[PDB]
Amino acid sequence: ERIKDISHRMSIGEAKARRAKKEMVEANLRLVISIAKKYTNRGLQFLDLIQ
DNA sequence: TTATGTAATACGTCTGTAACTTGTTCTTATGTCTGTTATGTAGTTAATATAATTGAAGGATTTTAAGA
Repeated sequence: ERIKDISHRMSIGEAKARRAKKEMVEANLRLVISIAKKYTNRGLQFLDLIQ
């Protein structure tokens, strides 16, 4: 019982944290493309820079 | 006739050359270990900033799939 409860608490905490981080990065995607706009035509394509 | 003594001659042979072989001894080239320096990798930085990009151009015909 104890290990099951610990596992459930771990899982819910990690899921919450992952969801929050995913929301944050999905927000800042635009800042990514903005900054990566400035380093094109240097041997790497635009989308590699974005990634 | 026959002993004798010189002489040609053929065969051993003693010694001088040379081949086969090893000791060993010295020299050198190489492989390896170790110490030091340069190279290669990696992590971090906290005013704020939040949908590219650059061209490119008078083509003339066929055949074959999608759309209706």
